[PDB]
Amino acid sequence: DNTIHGRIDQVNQLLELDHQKRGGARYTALDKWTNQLNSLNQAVVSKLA
Amino acid sequence: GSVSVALHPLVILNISDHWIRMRSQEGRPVQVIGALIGKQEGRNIEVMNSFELLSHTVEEKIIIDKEYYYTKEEQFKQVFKELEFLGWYTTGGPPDPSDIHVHKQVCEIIESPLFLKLNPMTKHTDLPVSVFESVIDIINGEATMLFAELTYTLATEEAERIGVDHVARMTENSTVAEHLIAQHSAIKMLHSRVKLILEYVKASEAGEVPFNHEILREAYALCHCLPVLSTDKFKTDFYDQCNDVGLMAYLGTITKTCNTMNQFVNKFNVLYDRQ
Amino acid sequence: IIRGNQLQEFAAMLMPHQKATTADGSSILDRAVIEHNLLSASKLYNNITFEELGALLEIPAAKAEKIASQMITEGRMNGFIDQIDGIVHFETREALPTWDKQIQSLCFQVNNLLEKISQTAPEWTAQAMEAQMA
Amino acid sequence: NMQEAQSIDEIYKYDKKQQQEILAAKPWTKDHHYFKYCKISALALLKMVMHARSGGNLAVMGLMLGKVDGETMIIMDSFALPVEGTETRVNAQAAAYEYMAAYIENAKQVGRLENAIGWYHSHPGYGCWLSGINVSTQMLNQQFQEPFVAVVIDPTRTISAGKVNLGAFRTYPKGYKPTIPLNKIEDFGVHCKQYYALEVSYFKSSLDRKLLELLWNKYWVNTLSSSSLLTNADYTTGQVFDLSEKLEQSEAQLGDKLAKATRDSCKTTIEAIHGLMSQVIKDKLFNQINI
Amino acid sequence: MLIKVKTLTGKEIEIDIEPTDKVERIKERVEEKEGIPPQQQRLIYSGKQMNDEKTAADYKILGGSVLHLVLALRGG
Amino acid sequence: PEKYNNPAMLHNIDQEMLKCIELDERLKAMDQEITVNPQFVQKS
Amino acid sequence: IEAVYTDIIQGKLDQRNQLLEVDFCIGRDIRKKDINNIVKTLHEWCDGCEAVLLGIEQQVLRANQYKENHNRTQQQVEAEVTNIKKTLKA
Repeated sequence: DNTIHGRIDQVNQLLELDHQKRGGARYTALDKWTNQLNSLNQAVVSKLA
Repeated sequence: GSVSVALHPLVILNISDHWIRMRSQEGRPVQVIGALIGKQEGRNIEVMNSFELLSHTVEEKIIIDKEYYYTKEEQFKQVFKELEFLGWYTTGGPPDPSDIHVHKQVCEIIESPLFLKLNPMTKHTDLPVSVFESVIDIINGEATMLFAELTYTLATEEAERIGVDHVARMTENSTVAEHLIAQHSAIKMLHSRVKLILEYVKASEAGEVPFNHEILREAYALCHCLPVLSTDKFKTDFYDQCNDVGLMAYLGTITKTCNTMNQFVNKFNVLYDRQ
Repeated sequence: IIRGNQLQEFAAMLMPHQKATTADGSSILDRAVIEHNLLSASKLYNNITFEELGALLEIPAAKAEKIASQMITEGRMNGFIDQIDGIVHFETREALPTWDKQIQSLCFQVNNLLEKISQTAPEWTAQAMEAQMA
Repeated sequence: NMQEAQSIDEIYKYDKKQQQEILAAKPWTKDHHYFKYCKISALALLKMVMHARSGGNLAVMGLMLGKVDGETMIIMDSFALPVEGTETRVNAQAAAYEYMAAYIENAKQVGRLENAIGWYHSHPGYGCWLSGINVSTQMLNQQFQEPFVAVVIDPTRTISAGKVNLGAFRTYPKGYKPTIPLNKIEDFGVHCKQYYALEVSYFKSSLDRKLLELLWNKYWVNTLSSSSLLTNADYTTGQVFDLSEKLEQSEAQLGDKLAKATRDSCKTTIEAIHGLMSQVIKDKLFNQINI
Repeated sequence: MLIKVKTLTGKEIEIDIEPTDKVERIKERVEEKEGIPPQQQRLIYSGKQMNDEKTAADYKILGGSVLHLVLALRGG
Repeated sequence: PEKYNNPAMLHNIDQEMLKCIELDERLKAMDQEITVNPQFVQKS
Repeated sequence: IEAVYTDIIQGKLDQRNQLLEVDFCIGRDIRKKDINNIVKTLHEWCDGCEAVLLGIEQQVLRANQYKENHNRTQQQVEAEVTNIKKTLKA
């Protein structure tokens, strides 16, 4: 129900919380550049020669 | 230091802008004359703002347009109510007879005006701004008003300091030089401080100065506090930062070589091969 | 880290109502002193085990963990608690800000030493400065 | 290296003939979005800021002097007005106009060759936007004085956050439209479709830079150790996010924007390389001594 | 016969007036020239406001003299 | 396999940069050569 | 912790890694023999600062000369294209 941010460990009956996920948003935005730039050169090379 | 003069970080920038405007307008730098306004609280004369004046020339002497002074006074008595005349400023090196000729006319306005100096051809590390007062000395015959140096401070208020910080942060010869010269000057004078400390330690060892047993202990602690944070975690974090910035630079060199490539393709698509 | 074997003087001069227990197995003064000790330990430590924490706060054992859990979720002290290893983390630094704070300390030390040496022997410092700037 | 007019001081020239030709040709009459760039002198910003703070929470404003070069408004001075105003509403009944033309006449003799290029207004703590009547003010200011721009300043936001809250705005003529959205109306006015903002940049003189570099630094752990390249992490994330849309619009155009996009990306990459260089020089200074 | 009018921005226009006219008269004629709003004009000469109701008897423009116009502004 | 934090990765990134830079320089030189041909300058 | 309470040192105790982390420590007594050591360390720091300054100067000079060379190359190609444009109109 998205009320507890964590996961359950069954082999050791643990409850691992989510005191994690530092400010890595940068990385995803960085990935965004790739997903554009590749396509960009794909358009540049496809002009002709 | 006789009377006490408090100086705000506003008149200096106005003088600099006036001189720059004059130099751009006429090419050859000449003398610029302004008027000081502020608050005279007892012996403490606080100079907040200054306004330029139009000064004419007759024969070989500069005369202040006194009617222009009255009109300007009536003008700023409405925007700055409790501000009175304090003196005049000038640009140049050592005082010259022209400055005395201007100040003798200025004295007819206010009994004891101030004298401000700002060297634009300065080649030294000192502050070009200086403060002087006219004093009638014991010179034989008609004793002239000699300009005696005064003790001036850098009193400022919150808005002035914050604006100065904003301007200092803001900023040709390539941006890398701009980013590098600020580091260079800071390291230069930090090294000068270090050299002074080492010189005192050497002098204390030589016995020229009396042997003080308090400074040497703090110096020893400082000596023991050079190798800061040589742990492996710091090294790992620093190398992570370096790699991240390197890949940033890669992604951004590639997008510019793409621009160059597109420009080349567009140029080539019309010369050797039509359509 | 004020302890319970030099606090009897304060307990002596306590009004009956201010001293009356809350019926939780401990006095209110024992509540206050334990909470203050736990907060004080939260500053000059980085991470501590329950076995060691069972000496600063006296305490049997797990009740210290209960008090630590009570301290959190009330906007008083920061830090998460492990239970598999029985180790509580107060707060950790992340290297680079520690480097900046060390720069803070070192350069302030340099500046203060310069001010002290200039105030000690003005003539020699003036001579050295005027010779260096030449 | 002060006698020569470098590329920095070359903007400090008032060519009467060029300005007359620009004002006679009037290239702005056809293109509505003709003006994009707004260059402002340092001292104008200084005088504006000190006038805004001197009045406290009461709104103050004034007329600015400058010229127009192609699509760029170059402003060289600011000026204060003798007005009475409250937090939100001002009048400028007669005193402003008795000290506006007189100031121009006085400045014609000192050496100020510039004329009216726009006005700046201080909005104390309620955003940088054109009010419902201010948009009409710029309407009738532009209808007859075409070289013109409205400057809006927030004193409280600047004094609290630490960044200059400056906005240069020009409005579209009545009839030029290109249901209201819920994201472009809180940072702008209800008439946001009737006006647009212009890119704002500042310039200074060579002697200004020289005096600034010798004014006062200290700044060892204030500038030389200040978590650089990290303090503006949110700024860099926002920039690298909106470059994605910029590049996608450029690619759609290809299927020019591309040069602007490349310049925008180059700015960020250069800034963060400068941050890396600062970190490297710090490491070489402090860490690697007394092995 | 060759009176001139100048704006605070730099515009310089030429008009012709009769000695016996009123200030309102020269107003209408200058809007017939261009089309300015009549109630948003401030007239200046020698740093003084020009009273509209006064028929021009002593406000001397004898050759080359230039009037100044100001556009009304409000920033509430 | 890798954590991407060792100086070897930085050296590899530097090596890739020194090849991209050479490629960009070659394209710029070729474009500059093209923009001088007398056959050009007249088609625009 | 009793030692820390007297403001002698500012440190953090670690129980997981068993590593005391000190930040500031007050200097103890110094004999008349360690002055050579502090002189040597200060001289080394001065030499490092001088080397850093020289490197900074060299790098900024290289950047300036590279920018100048690129600008001269652009000016030369512009002069060539203007010359050929002038020649073409015959």
